[PDB]
Amino acid sequence: ASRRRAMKSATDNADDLIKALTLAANRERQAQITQEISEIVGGANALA
Amino acid sequence: TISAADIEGAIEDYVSSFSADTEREEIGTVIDAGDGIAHVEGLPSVMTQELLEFPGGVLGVALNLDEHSVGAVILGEFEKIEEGQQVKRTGEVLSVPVGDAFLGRVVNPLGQPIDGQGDIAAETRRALELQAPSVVQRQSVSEPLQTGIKAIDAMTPIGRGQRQLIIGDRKTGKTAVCVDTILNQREAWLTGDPKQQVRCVYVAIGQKGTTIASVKRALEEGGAMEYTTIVAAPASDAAGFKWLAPYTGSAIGQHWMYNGKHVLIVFDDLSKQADAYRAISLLLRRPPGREAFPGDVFYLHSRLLERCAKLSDELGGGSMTGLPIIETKANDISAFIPTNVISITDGQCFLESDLFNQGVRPAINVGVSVSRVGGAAQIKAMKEVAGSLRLDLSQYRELEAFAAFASDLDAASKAQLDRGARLVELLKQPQYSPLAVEEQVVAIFLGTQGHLDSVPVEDVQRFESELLEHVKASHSDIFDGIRETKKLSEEAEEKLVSVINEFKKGFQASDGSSVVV
Amino acid sequence: YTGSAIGQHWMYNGKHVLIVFDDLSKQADAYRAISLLLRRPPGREAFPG
Amino acid sequence: TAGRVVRITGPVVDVEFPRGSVPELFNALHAEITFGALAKTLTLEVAQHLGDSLVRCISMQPTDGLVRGVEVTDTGASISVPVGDGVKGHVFNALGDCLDDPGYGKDFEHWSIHRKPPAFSDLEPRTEMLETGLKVVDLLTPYVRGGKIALFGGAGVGKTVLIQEMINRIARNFGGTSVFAGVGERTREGNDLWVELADANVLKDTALVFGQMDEPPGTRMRVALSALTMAEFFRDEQGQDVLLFIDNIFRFTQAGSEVSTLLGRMPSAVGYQPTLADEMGELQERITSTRGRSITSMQAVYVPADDYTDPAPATTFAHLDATTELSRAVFSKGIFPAVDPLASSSTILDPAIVGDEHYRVAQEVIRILQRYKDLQDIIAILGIDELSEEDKQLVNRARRIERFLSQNMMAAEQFTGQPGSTVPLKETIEAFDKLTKGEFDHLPEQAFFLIGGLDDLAKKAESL
Amino acid sequence: TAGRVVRITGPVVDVEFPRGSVPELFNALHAEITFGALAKTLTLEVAQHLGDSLVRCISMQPTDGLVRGVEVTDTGASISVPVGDGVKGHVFNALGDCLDDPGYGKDFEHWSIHRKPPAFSDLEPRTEMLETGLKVVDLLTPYVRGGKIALFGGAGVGKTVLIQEMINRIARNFGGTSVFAGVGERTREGNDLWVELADANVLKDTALVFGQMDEPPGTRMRVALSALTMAEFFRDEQGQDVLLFIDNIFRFTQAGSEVSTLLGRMPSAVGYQPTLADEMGELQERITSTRGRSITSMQAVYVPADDYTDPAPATTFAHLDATTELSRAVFSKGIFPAVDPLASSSTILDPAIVGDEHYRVAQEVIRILQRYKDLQDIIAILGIDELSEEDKQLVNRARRIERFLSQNMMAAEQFTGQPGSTVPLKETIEAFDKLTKGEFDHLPEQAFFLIGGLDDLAKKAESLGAKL
Ligand SMILES: Nc1ncnc2c1ncn2[C@@H]1O[C@H](COP(=O)(O)OP(=O)(O)OP(=O)(O)O)[C@@H](O)[C@H]1O
Ligand SMILES: Nc1ncnc2c1ncn2[C@@H]1O[C@H](COP(=O)(O)OP(=O)(O)O)[C@@H](O)[C@H]1O
Ligand SMILES: Nc1ncnc2c1ncn2[C@@H]1O[C@H](COP(=O)(O)OP(=O)(O)O)[C@@H](O)[C@H]1O
Ligand SMILES: [Mg+2]
Ligand SMILES: [Mg+2]
Repeated sequence: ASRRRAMKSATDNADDLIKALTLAANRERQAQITQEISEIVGGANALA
Repeated sequence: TISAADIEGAIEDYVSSFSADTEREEIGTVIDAGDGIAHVEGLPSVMTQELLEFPGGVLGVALNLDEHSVGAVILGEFEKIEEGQQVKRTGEVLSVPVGDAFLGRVVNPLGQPIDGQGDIAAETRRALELQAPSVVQRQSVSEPLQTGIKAIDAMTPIGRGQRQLIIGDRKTGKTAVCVDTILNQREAWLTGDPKQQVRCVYVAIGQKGTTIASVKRALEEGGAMEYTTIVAAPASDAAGFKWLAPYTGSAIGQHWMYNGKHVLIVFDDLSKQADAYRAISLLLRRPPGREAFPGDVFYLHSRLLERCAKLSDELGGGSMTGLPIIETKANDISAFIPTNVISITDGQCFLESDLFNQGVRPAINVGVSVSRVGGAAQIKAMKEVAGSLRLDLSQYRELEAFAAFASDLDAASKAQLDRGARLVELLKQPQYSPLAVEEQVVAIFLGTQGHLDSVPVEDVQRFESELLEHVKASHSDIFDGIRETKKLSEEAEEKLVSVINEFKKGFQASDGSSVVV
Repeated sequence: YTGSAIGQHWMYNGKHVLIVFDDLSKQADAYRAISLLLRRPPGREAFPG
Repeated sequence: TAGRVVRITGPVVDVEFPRGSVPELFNALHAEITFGALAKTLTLEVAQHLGDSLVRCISMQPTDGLVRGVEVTDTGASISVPVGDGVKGHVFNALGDCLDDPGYGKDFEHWSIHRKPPAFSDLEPRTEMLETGLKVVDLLTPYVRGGKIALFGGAGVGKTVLIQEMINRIARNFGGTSVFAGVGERTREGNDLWVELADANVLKDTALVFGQMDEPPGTRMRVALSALTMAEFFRDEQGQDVLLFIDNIFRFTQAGSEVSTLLGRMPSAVGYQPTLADEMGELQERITSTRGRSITSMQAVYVPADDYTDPAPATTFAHLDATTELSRAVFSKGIFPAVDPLASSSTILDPAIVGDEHYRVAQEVIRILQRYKDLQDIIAILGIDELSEEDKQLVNRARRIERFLSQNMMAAEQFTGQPGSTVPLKETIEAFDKLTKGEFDHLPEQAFFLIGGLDDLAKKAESL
Repeated sequence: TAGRVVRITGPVVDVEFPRGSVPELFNALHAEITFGALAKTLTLEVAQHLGDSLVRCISMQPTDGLVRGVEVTDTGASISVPVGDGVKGHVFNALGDCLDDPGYGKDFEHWSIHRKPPAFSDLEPRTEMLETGLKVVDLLTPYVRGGKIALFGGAGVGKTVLIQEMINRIARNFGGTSVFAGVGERTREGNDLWVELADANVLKDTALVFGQMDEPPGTRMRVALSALTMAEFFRDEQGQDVLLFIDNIFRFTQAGSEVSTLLGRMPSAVGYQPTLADEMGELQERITSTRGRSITSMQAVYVPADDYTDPAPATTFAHLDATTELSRAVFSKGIFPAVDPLASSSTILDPAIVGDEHYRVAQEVIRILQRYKDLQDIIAILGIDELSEEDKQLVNRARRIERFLSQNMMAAEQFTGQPGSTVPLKETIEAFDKLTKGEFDHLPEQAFFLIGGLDDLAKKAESLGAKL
């Protein structure tokens, strides 16, 4: 019974960690797109 | 036995009929040049996308038109361009020759042969930018296009006129799937009936020449060069050629399609074409966007891929089926070009490196792969046998976590686990070996009717193959019935079941066990 | 570069030299500032090519 | 007074006009490509005034074959689409041209596609519920009249049948009409929708406007406004309730981003256009209830990278009033419509709006379904018998509830001879209240499949 | 009829010429730096015609000391390097000057370094195995004789050590000619290679062309072309098998990107030049074997920041018959060579070419390693004791297999003090067949670390207290 309870808790914690990591990964993905666009546009403006 | 008579006659006909009467020509001057882009003053009446001639027989395409000059993408031998050179306008937008003579030939994006087999007799010419069939010029995609790959033909079936994306990381088996499809079209070709024949166009963009040669050798070994054309834009070609190669292949396929033929065109691969177009746009100083791509890259791919259509009966009923290939990086299907092409196509086959390393070949991820045409592109027999495959595989993937706890699992869960393992083994297929629709139907029938339940997983593949051999040698009437009627009749089904049971009596598991009952 | 030249004078005279750059990231930032002020087009992280 | 093409850069065209004849912003200009192969009439949309009598425009059609200096004619007004009852039953593009019958509607009244939303004082200050007649939607995810409903669902989940059902219900129950806006429409899918609507006999009640994938970004940007203008005419001049379908709104956003990039604008976060929010607001605020009539919209929404914080879905969801998620899991069970009752949601499922009894019944249904979903794993692996007796009771009740959310749809009559059913909201509320209490747990499961209210339930129970 | 310098900015120089005297693209021009300390003759490669009789060029030497308005002379031709049997046994720079014997080779035939690739009809797929004696390479990434081989990896994962190992194993007993191209790499490494080849007696059969990372971007752009021109002469004229070594080919792309923005090109994604794929395609398509003329090319490809999705390595991947991908994770685990068995690939690793046994054993090894990679996180968190018995068996087998893929290399002795070893292909296949069946499961995993064949395994196991 204790193992069942502990494994349910571990699965819930893993789900929460997955959610948080996905949020952080999406933030990083958006930031990478924004920074890449920033560098590209800066180069274009410099060559303008 | 080469007689000089033919050479003399040809050259005499050339010289005698040679006339170069002067014609008024609009001419500009190269005002600057750099890395494949030439800016040319003059040519006031030049058209957008017009073809221009530079000295030494160099070709350019006018893309940027402004008051000061014209920006032109040089299609080759750019190092020959110089400031001050005279540029003539051809008065024609990009166009390519088209005809039946292109079958079995390797050409460059301009239709010029590069295989060294001589001239190509062109039936006519097609502009690369002719509009796609209109919304009211089409009919629903209903005819199957059998790739010969069980995973695709059962899970994500492709119909004639469909655009099915093949997307995945490098070395995941995409070119293999496309080449298998082209090879599978050989029996249909041998039928000789234009309603069944499929003409194949393989467009190679950015591949190294030896890779294109290997693909051509693979096609020849299977006899696919008889009905296949290759449009090649190797890595050494100018960015303009890489940008135009898909359109050249599409134009040839469109000439065939509008004449009532059915065409299969493979773009290997559109990511390289997008990169070449991005290079051209950046060199022309066009504004960049995400990933530095221009604002019309989605337009590029969408206009390319909407020419693949199933024409209405009024227009001859022809069709062109698109198999664009996309190379993802680290399986990032969220990248810009993969996102665009996924949004454009009617279905996706996602190939994965982890599946490939696990031995699942072709490494198609059935969970995420989809075909929006769906069962409309399947024959009745495949629809019947393959109905339960999707749910069975989903349940198997759900239950895989309990592989070692089969004893704890109830009867239904263990049965589902075993069935899913056997089905996954069934969907595996060796390279360069497409299967006829009847053989695929029989194999899926084995999988989904429980006839592999008694067979060990490690033997399933072998079993299937041997069984398919046995029938083909002794009970071909089953295959003939499936092929002619496109359905599995009850009498045929019971005969197949009896044959399966006898063969099981005859079959040997690799571990010395018995597969009977 | 000044430190490298001072060390090179000894190195070419048969001596053994040890040079410590503490630290090159700051020099890279200074060079980037110089290049940007000169309006040379930027690259990754706005660094010069 | 006619202009001339000066610069051509893909779909971006610069046009020079005489000093005192510069067109207004968003005016439609006409140019001619006379090359035989690509001969056509380009429609340019004035995007910027560059100064010195120069304007920058987005070509609605590919500019291949266009020559510098060709005459450009100003039409004096922005892109205008035909309006009236004549547009029903026909297919148009973003420019108002009829695709199934070229020249049709060229004489109708023409409305500019750029219009302001209703005046702030003319807006309805109180939200209202759109009684569709479908049990699942009415009970769990009620649709807001004059609101916005996101639609989520893969292939083979009944989305097309759901759209046909909504067309039927707006045409029959509300006496309204429907405008379908295919943004970034695949030509194959557009043709399929055309033929399907013609077969189902609902084409007569629908006006189709297609901005296809193979068109430059400008038409894909403006097709939504075109369809919205047709719907606005139906609402304001004909005094009709209108149901506007947008598919896909994300493709409208992406076309806007492409246009912004083409015009040289500096991209905003994640590469979207700086005016992403402004464009989305301009489009969405025109979909409202006003003067007793309303335009209700059901829009397919694509979420990049499944990232709901992405700027495109984030801006889109600032205007959505309800969400309907179609799940293949529900579809495989035979429950139609295949609406996922747990993933779907509505912002008006609040006692202050739908009433206390409605909210209580809906919450009870959601709780039962959630507990059933939780017990699903144990059922699947350990077996049903492994569960307790209360768990078995709740499993039976939840199975009956989930099968009762299925309904016999009007659009489904074309597949099965049986016609559709319209369950009044009060009947649905009381029926599901009784069901949650376990007053029908003894009935067979099949008795709850594809039926209307309680009378149909009893009739099918006697049939078994 | 001579030009004059107008603008100078880093390695890019603008030169104005009279009417009708504008040099053709890629032409080599000469300018003088007269300052005593930095006095020299700049070679400038014409890169662009800017209009108004102006040309933008890349300097092959540092431009420090260059003065505006100095005379610029046009040679009328591209950069040309000496060709012939005389280049063997000598060290050259990108411009064809002989470093170890200045003035040598000035009378040889000279070939322009800019050249079109072989015609497509002349191309011929190569499907012949090139046995190396390295277990991982021979088993999972078999190299192709006459094909294109690359070693991918981040900084300091063993690309250069493996290049030297393959020089030791392949070039030592090679009948034909060898060409080594040091492209934007360490001068110390170049000197070490020169001395090592001299001591091994391989130098007499080798032509070395060095453009080091201290050189300006133009030299790093053109040194690969120079070495490839020498190799192309050997392939097409002398008609003998050629071994071509390039380290590091990524430096060509990097120098191109360095000068791109100064050439006025709007940057592409990740800061690379817009023409990355086209230039790389030209250079790589020149590096190939034609029908009857074999070039076995081995290239070290640097992967920036260990990011295999970076556009440079991603574009390079398409140009290789075989790729051995070195992993930082494998390196940090102490496994040498740090080959990633799951990421590497070879086009000749199919049953038709290598045979059913080799293919089956390799696929089984890959499957076991993939499963172990899948289970690593679970083992890290919950421990091995929570795995099924079959999974425990697979984990032990996979650890032994991954250790056995490591090998003591001839070129690695300087780093470990252990002499290298060579394993025949048959022995490798047999040993990994035995491993995949669990026949060595009783031996400790440490017994499989940095050894050769099965005899070495038995000896090390005995030294560790176990019997094979
Ligand atoms: N069904 C299969 N069974 C076994 N091996 C296969 C199968 N399909 C492909 N392969 C092998 O997988 C490797 C990759 O195949 P392929 O070149 O077709 O993939 P790709 O994704 O197109 O590659 P690339 O990135 O080089 O373009 C090759 O060795 C091919 O032989
Ligand atoms: N209520 C229903 N009754 C009968 N069949 C249905 C019902 N809903 C959906 N279907 C079937 O499911 C399929 C769903 O396809 P479609 O309507 O195009 O939606 P999607 O685009 O999600 O596949 C249809 O072919 C239809 O026959
Ligand atoms: N086979 C090996 N055995 C032991 N150490 C090695 C081996 N290969 C590489 N190393 C270590 O890793 C370092 C990096 O190798 P090298 O190839 O010179 O760098 P890079 O991988 O950047 O080219 C070497 O200096 C050496 O110390
Ligand atoms: Mg491929
Ligand atoms: Mg190195």
